[PDB]
Amino acid sequence: DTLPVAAAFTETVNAYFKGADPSKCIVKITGEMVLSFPAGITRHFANNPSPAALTFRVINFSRLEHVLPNPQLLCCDANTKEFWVNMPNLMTHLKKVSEQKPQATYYNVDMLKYQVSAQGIQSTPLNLAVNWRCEPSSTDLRIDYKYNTDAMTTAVALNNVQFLVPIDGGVTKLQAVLPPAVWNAEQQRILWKIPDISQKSENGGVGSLLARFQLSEGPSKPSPLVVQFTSEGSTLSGCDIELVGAGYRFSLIKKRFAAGKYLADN
Amino acid sequence: YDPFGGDPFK
Ligand SMILES: [Zn+2]
Ligand SMILES: [Zn+2]
Ligand SMILES: [Zn+2]
Ligand SMILES: [Zn+2]
Ligand SMILES: [Zn+2]
Ligand SMILES: [Zn+2]
Repeated sequence: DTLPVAAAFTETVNAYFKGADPSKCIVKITGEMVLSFPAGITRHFANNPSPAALTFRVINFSRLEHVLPNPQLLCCDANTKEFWVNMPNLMTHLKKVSEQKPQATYYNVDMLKYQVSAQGIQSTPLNLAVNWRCEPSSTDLRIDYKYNTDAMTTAVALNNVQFLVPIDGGVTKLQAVLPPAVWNAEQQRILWKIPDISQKSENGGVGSLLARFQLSEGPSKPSPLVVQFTSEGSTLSGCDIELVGAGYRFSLIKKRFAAGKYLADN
Repeated sequence: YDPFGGDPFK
């Protein structure tokens, strides 16, 4: 029989924006490549103590710096890299987890940890630019965002996007909010939630968040906007995976990315 | 964290 196997690329994009100046944008993208095996394998490997070699290739591998291969399972060319998995250590590992997690239907294993070479604001899926105008008893906030297709290999939506920003100065009331937000009085912060941002969004993916605050113990000190969002269907790196040799097929290759530490200063 | 958010095999 030929064994089903699964694969996931999961990337975190960290970004820091400074006012409206793109040159001052610091970006850092990291990722994990994970393989997954179905329970059956244990039995399967019991059948055969000399199984078919698990060998794969990463495509667009040159887009990665700082690559750490799983020390127990790997590592010992230009734009592709090939790997031969250590089968005795994998069989061992998978036996151990199966014995401790007997009701598990599948087992994930970390294969590769890496960085993705990122070139400034171009590598960033949600361009951001914040401006504060802080008056003694007043405060105006503006956030400008632009969905950026260039950052990702295939054009995919950004989901569950959150814009959180703390507001100093002793806020007493907010006016002129657009689109609607939520005020958290206890933490003294404002939160905008947008369910989806894509090319097929209300405005092409490009829009503004506005707010005005009245103060009693002003003026307020500008604070970092923190952003959250996830995404399924595409990498930032452009990596894919191929199986080389016989004995296994990919049942599924999951690609996805997410905001990690994603901020905007004044 | 599970990148498959469930069973990828069925
Ligand atoms: Zn079998
Ligand atoms: Zn090679
Ligand atoms: Zn182990
Ligand atoms: Zn992991
Ligand atoms: Zn690194
Ligand atoms: Zn949705």
